[PDB]
Amino acid sequence: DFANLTPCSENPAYLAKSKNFLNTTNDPNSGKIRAERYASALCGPEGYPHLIVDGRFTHAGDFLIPSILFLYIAGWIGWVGRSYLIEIRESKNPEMQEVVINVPLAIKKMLGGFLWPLAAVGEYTSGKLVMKDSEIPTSPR
Amino acid sequence: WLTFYWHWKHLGVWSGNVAQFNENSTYLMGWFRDYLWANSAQLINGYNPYGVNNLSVWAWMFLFGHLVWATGF
Amino acid sequence: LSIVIFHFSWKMQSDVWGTVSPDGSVTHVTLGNFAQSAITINGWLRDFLWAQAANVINSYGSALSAYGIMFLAGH
Amino acid sequence: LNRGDKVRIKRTESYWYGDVGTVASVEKSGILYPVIVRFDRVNYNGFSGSASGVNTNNFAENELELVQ
Amino acid sequence: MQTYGNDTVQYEWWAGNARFADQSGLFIAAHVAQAALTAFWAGAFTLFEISRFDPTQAMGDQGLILLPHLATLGWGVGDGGQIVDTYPYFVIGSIHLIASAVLGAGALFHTLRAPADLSTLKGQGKKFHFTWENPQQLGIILGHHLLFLGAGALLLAGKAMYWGGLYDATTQTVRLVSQPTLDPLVIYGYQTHFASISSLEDLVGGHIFVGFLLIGGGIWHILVPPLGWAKKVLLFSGEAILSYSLGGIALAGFVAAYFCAVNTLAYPPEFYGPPLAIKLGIFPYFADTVELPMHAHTSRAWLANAHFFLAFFFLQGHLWHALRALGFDFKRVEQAFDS
Amino acid sequence: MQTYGNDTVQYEWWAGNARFADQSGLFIAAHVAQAALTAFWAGAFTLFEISRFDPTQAMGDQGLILLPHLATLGWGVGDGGQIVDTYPYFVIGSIHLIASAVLGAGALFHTLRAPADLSTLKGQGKKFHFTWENPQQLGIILGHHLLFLGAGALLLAGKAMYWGGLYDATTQTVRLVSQPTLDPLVIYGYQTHFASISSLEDLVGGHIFVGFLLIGGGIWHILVPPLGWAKKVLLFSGEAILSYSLGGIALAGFVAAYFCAVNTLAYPPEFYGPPLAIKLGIFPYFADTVELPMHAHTSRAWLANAHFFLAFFFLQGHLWHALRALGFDFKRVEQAFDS
Amino acid sequence: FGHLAVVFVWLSGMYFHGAKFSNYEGWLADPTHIKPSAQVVWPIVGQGILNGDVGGGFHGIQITSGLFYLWRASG
Amino acid sequence: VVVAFGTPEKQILIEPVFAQWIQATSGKALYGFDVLLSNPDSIASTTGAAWLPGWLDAINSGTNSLFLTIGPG
Amino acid sequence: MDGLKSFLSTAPVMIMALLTFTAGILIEFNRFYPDLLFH
Ligand code: CLA
Ligand code: CLA
Ligand code: CLA
Ligand code: CLA
Ligand SMILES: CC1=C(/C=C/C(C)=C/C=C/C(C)=C/C=C/C=C(C)/C=C/C=C(C)/C=C/C2=C(C)CCCC2(C)C)C(C)(C)CCC1
Repeated sequence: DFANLTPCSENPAYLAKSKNFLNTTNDPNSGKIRAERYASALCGPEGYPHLIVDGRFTHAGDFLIPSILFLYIAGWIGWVGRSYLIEIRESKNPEMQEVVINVPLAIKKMLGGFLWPLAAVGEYTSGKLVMKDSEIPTSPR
Repeated sequence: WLTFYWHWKHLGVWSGNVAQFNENSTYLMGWFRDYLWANSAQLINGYNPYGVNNLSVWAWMFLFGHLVWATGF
Repeated sequence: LSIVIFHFSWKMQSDVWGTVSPDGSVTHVTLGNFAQSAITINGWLRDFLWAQAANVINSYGSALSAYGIMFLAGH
Repeated sequence: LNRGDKVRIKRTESYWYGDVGTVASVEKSGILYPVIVRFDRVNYNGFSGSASGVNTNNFAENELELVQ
Repeated sequence: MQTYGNDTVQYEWWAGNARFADQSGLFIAAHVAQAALTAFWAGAFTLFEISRFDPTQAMGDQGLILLPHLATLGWGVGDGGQIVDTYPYFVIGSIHLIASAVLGAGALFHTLRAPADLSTLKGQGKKFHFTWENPQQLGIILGHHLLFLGAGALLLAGKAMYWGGLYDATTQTVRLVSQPTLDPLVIYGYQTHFASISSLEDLVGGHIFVGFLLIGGGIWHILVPPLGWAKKVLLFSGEAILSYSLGGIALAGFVAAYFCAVNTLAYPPEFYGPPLAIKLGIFPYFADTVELPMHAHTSRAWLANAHFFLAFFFLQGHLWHALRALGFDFKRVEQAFDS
Repeated sequence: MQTYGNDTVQYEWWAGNARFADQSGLFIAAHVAQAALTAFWAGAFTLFEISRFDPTQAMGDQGLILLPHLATLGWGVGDGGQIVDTYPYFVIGSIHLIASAVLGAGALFHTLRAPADLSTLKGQGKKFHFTWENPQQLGIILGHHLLFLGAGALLLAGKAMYWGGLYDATTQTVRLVSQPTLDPLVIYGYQTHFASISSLEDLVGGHIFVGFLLIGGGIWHILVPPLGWAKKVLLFSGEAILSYSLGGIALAGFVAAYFCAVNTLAYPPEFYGPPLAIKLGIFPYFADTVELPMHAHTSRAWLANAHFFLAFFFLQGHLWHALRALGFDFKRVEQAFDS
Repeated sequence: FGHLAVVFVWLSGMYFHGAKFSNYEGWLADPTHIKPSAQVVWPIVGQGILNGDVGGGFHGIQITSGLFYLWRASG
Repeated sequence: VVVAFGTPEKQILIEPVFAQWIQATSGKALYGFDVLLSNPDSIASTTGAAWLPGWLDAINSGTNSLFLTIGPG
Repeated sequence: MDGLKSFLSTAPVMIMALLTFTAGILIEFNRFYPDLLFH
C-alpha cells in the first residue's frame, strides 16, 4: 500500500522543491518537464521519487520496462559476441580475428542479433548452446 | 560497511534526526560528509592546542589505528 | 611529494595568503594555525585535512561539485 | 593411434584434462609416454610475462579417449 | 502441412503443434479444446466481470467488455439504458461455461480414446477422416461450417424479431424489431457506409441477407465439390488453407476493430463509451474521445485496439504460412547473408 | 550489373541487391515492394499527419508535408487556407495504404509464385522478360512508363479543369482552370523564370504540354526501338541504365527542392510556410525568413532541404554507378594509395 | 618529433580554448574581479551546473593553469 | 553524480519493499501492508498468542530499535 | 590502404569506435529526452 510513500502530486516536500528544479539540458524548461514527469511517482518525506520494484504493473515502468529493455540489449551484445566467437573459431587463424576484428563479419552478426531470444531458445534445444561436462577442460579437483 | 550502516542509522535514531540518514545515505558523498567528516569532529578535537578532554585517548587511538593500518601496507 | 604540497598548502594559507586591511593589517585564510598545529599529526588531520576539505565535500549542487566527484573518484 | 588422430586428455594432472588434442606422432621405441599430442590452446608454461605457453605434451595410451 | 519434400520432418517442441496436422483425430482434439477454451473465456469472464460490475457507474468506464455485448443484445437493461438484472448475464455466463466442460471432455476423448488417425476407425469416423489434398472432403467440412454460421446469423435475427428484442441506442431502450428490410439494394448500398448504419431494422435485415447467403453457400459447398478453377489458382495444402483462414480472419479483425470504434448502433455509448477518434502514431490506435485519466481506456478502446493488433499479427501470421505454403524454406534467409 | 570480366561475381550481403540483377522475375518483386513501401508512406503519413493536425496554427509551422500537398491540390480547404474538412485527406491516406497492401501482395507473388527469370515460363511472361543487353525490350518498358507519367501529368490537367479545381494562392480560393494557356511560346519562355510562376492557368497549361510530350514520346519508344546513334553513345548495361536514372532523379530532386523554396503558387505560403532564402554555408541550405520558435522549421524548410540532400547523394550515387558502368574498378583507389 | 607534435596540439588547444571558449577579453578588463575560465561544458545530464559564475556574465570551468596570467605577461 | 549536478530528484531510490513486507508480517503497520501480524484479521493474529499485545506495542512505538524504518538508503 | 583498413579494424580502434557511437546515442537521447528516471 506504501502508507509512508505519498504520491509526489500530493507530497508537500516535492511540491516546494519542484519549483526550483534545475535545467539539465539547453532547454530552459527542462526542470519544468522533470517536475511534471516525476509527479506521477511515489515520493518519500524528502520529496524525491522512490521507485517500486516488487513486480506491480502500476510501477512496471520503474523496473520491469527497464528490465525488458536492458535484457534485450544485453542479450543482443552477448549473443552476437558469442556467435562471432564461434564463427571465427573455425577459421585458419582464430587468434588474429579477435585483436583484428573481421568487421564485415561483425556487422553481419550484430544486425542479426535482433532475433537473439528466438535463436537462443533454438540453440538451447539443438544442444549447441550448452556443452556437456565431459567435453570441457576441467580442474584436477 | 555494515557497522558504518549500523552507526549512522542509529545516530539518526538516537538524536531523532532520522531524516539525516534518509536523505544522505543514498549517495556516497552523504556517507563521506554527513557521517565520516561530521561525526569525527569531536573525535579529532579530543586534544588540540587549547587543551584536552575525555576523548583524548580515542583521538590518539584513532591516529594510532591509522599508523598501524598504513604500516601494514 | 604529498607532504611537500601539504606543507605548501598549509603554510601559504596560514602564514602567507589572506586579505589585507586598509591600514596594512593582514588576516590569513586559516588564521595562523601552522605554528601550533603543524607540529602534530592530529593538527595535520584536524586543522589541515578535516578543515580544508570541508570545501570539497560541501561543493555538491554547485560549480565545484566536479571536484566533489573527483575527490571521491580518487578515493 | 595415428598422426592427426583426435584425442581427449584423461590425465587429470594436465592442463588439457577434458580438452581435445591432435596426435602429432607416436614413438615406437618402448617409451613410457610415446604419444605426442598437439593442442590448439597453449598451457600456462613459461616465465611471468610470457605471451605464450607450449602446445605439445607426451602422453601414453591409457590417458587418451578416442574422439574422432 | 508443408514438408519441403522431406517425408520425415520430426518438428521440435516449439513447433510441436505441427505434428498432428496430418492426423485427423488429433486435429479434432486440439480444435475442440480451443472451442473449450474459447467458451470457457466466454463463461468465466462473464462471471468474472459481473462480480466486478458496479451498477451505479457506467460499465464502459469500469473496463468490462462482455456485459456490454449482452446488454446490446438486450439482456438486463431497463427503460433508461441502465443495468437492473444481474441474472441473464449469470445464466449465459453459466451456459457457456458448462458447454466448455462438455467441449473440454470431448477434446480429452479425441485425445485419448479416439484414434490419432480417423482412417483406422470403422463406422462414421472413417467418413470424418479428412486429408488435406482431398478438395471434395474439404468442401463438405466447409459447407457444414457455413450452415452453422448461417444458422447463427439467423438466430440473431430470430432473437431480435421473435425471441426477445435488441437494444435501440437512439431511443435508449430495448426494442423488439418488426419486419426488417427485404430489398437487396439497401444492403448493396451498405458497402459504403457500413460503419454508420444506425438502424436496427437494417442490421437485422442485413443479418437475414447474410444468414440466407451463408446457408445457401453451405448448401452449394456440401452438394457441389470444387470445380477445378479454384484448384488451379488456390493451393490445397494444410498450411495453405490455414493461410486463407488467417488472411480472412485478419480482414474480419480489421473491420471489427474499425466497427467497434466509430459505430454507435451496435456499440452504444452508454454501454461502451464515446466513439473513438482514429489516431495513428508509430502504430494505428483508436484513442479515447473523452480521455478518462489514470489509464482508463473505457472498454471500447480495449476492444478496438486489441482487435487491430490481433488482426495485424494474424496478417503477419497469414504471411508466415502463405510463404510456407508457396514453398519458401525460411532458412534461405540465413544462407542469403552467409559468405 | 558490372562484372569487370569476372563473369560470375559473388556479391556479399551488404551488396546483396546486386544478386537479383539480370533476373527479370525478382527485378519486379523488389520494385513493386518499393512501390508498396512508397504507397505505404503516402498512406500512413497522411493518416499520421491527420492525427497530429490542429486547425489553430498553420500546417507549415506544425511539420506537416503531405496534407499541404493535398491542400494545394484543392480538397481539404474551405476558404482562405482554412482546413475544415479532413475527410478527403483520410480517403486519400486510405486509398494509398490499401493500394500498398495490394502492391505488397504482388511483390510476394513475384518472389514465390513467379520464377526469378521470366524466360522460364510461357505465355505473356516471356514478353515481359527483359535482358539488359536488349535495347528493343528496354524501350518497350520505357515507352509504357512514359505513357503512365504522361497520363499522370494529364491527370492534373483534368483535375484543375474539371474535377474540383486547384487551389489558387493569389486569390486564396479554389478555382477551376477554365482557360489554360495552350501557347508553346510562353511555355518555352518559362525555361528561365520557372521559379516565379504565379498563374494557375500557366501551371496547368505547362502540364498539358508535358503530359502530351511524355505520351507522344511514350508512343515513340514503344513503336520505334533505340537507334544506332543511341547505342554508340549510351551504354546498355544493367548499371548504366540505373546511373542514367540516378542522374535524372537527382536533377529532378534539385529542381523540386528549388520549386519548394521560392514558389508561392505550387507551394502556397499558408500551407507550407513563408518562402525560403537560398543560403549557403558549407552546403547550400534553404533557410526560413522568420525564425520559428523552439528550434523548429517550417514544412517548406523541411521539404526543400531534405530534397537537396537527397538529390546531392543521388547525384553521388549516379557518379558511383556511372564509373562502375564505364569500367572503373574502384579498387584502383585502394591500389593508388597502396602504390 | 611525434611527441612534440602531441605537445604542439596540446599547446594549440590551450590557445584555441583561450581564443574561442574563454573570458580572456573579459578578464583583461577587470583582472581583480573576473575569474579566469577557458573551458565551457555542454548542457547535458545536469553537468551545465559546472559552468559557474566566474564574473562578467561568463559561465565556465574556472581554470587554474595560469594561462591567462601567462598571456597577459606575453602581451 | 546527480546530487552533485543539483538534481537529487534524479536519484534511483529503490524502496526495500521485500524487507518492509517482512517488517509488516511481524506487525509493523507503518508501511501499510496488511499482511499476517499487521493485519488484525489474519489467522496469525486472531489466534490470541500472549506475545501479541506486548509485541505490537513494541514494534509500533518507534522509540526502540526493534524494527527500524527502512528506506532507499 | 588495405593495412589501413586492418589498423582501423583493430581491437582498440573498434572499441573506441563503438563506445563513441554508444556515447553518441546516449548523450543525444538524454539531450532531446532528458531526465528519464522511469518509464
Ligand atoms: C605509516 C606507514 C609506514 C611506516 C610506519 C613504515 C616504516 C618504515 N618504512 Mg615504509 N612503506 C610504507 C609504509 C610505512 N613504512 C608503505 C605503504 C610502503 C609500500 C610501498 C613502504 C615501503 C617501504 C620501503 C620500500 C622502504 C620503507 C622503509 C621504511 C623505514 C623508514 C626509515 C625508518 O626506519 O624510519 C624510522 C621509523 C619510523 C618513522 C616508523 C615510526 C617509528 C615511531 C616514530 C617510533 C615508535 C617506536 C616505539 C616507541 C618503540 C616500540 C614500542 C614497544 C612497546 C614495542 C621504516 C621502517 C625504508 C627503509 O627501510 O629505509 C631504511 C625502505 O627502503 N618503506
Ligand atoms: C489461428 C492461428 C494459427 C494457427 C492454427 C497456427 C498454427 C501453427 N503455427 Mg502459427 N502463426 C500464426 C497463427 C497461427 N498459427 C500467427 C499468430 C503467427 C504470427 C506471430 C504465426 C507464425 C508462426 C511461426 C513463426 C511459426 C508458426 C508455426 C505454427 C505451427 C506450430 C506452432 C506451435 O507449436 O506453437 C506452439 C506455441 C508456442 C511455442 C507459444 C508461443 C507463445 C508466444 C511467443 C506468445 C504469444 C502469446 C502472447 C502472450 C500474446 C497474447 C495476447 C493475448 C493475451 C491477447 C502450427 C502449424 C511454426 C511452423 O512453421 O511450424 C510448421 C512456426 O515456426 N506460426
Ligand atoms: C490451445 C492449446 C493446445 C492444444 C489444445 C494442443 C493440442 C495438442 N498438442 Mg500441443 N502445444 C501447445 C498448445 C496446445 N496443444 C503449446 C503452447 C505448445 C508449446 C509448449 C505445444 C507443443 C506440443 C508438443 C511438443 C506436441 C503437442 C502435441 C499435441 C497433442 C497432444 C495430445 C495428443 O495428441 O495425444 C497423443 C500424443 C502423443 C502420443 C504424444 C504427445 C504427448 C503429450 C500428450 C504432448 C502434450 C504436450 C502439451 C500439449 C504441452 C502443453 C503446452 C501448454 C498447453 C501448456 C494435442 C492434439 C503433440 C503431438 O501432436 O504429437 C502427436 C506433440 O508432440 N503439443
Ligand atoms: C534508386 C536507387 C539506387 C539503386 C536501385 C541502387 C542499387 C544498388 N547499389 Mg546504389 N547508390 C545509390 C542509389 C541506388 N543504388 C545512391 C543514392 C548511393 C549513394 C550513397 C549509391 C551508392 C552505392 C554504393 C556505395 C554501392 C552501391 C551498390 C548498390 C547495389 C547493392 C546495394 C545493396 O545491397 O545495399 C544494401 C543497403 C545497405 C547495406 C545499407 C547501407 C547503409 C547505408 C548507410 C544506409 C543509409 C542510411 C540513410 C541515412 C537512410 C535515411 C535516409 C533519409 C530518410 C535521411 C545495387 C545494384 C553497391 C555496388 O557497388 O554494387 C554491387 C555498393 O557498394 N550503391
Ligand atoms: C486436448 C489437450 C489439451 C487441451 C485441453 C484444454 C486446455 C481444455 C480445457 C478444458 C476446460 C477448461 C474445460 C472446462 C471446464 C470447466 C470447469 C471444470 C468449470 C467448473 C465449474 C463449474 C462446472 C460450475 C460452475 C458454477 C456455475 C456454472 C454456477 C455458479 C456456481 C458454480 C461456480 C459452481 C492439452 C493442451 C492440455 C494437452 C493435449 C490435449
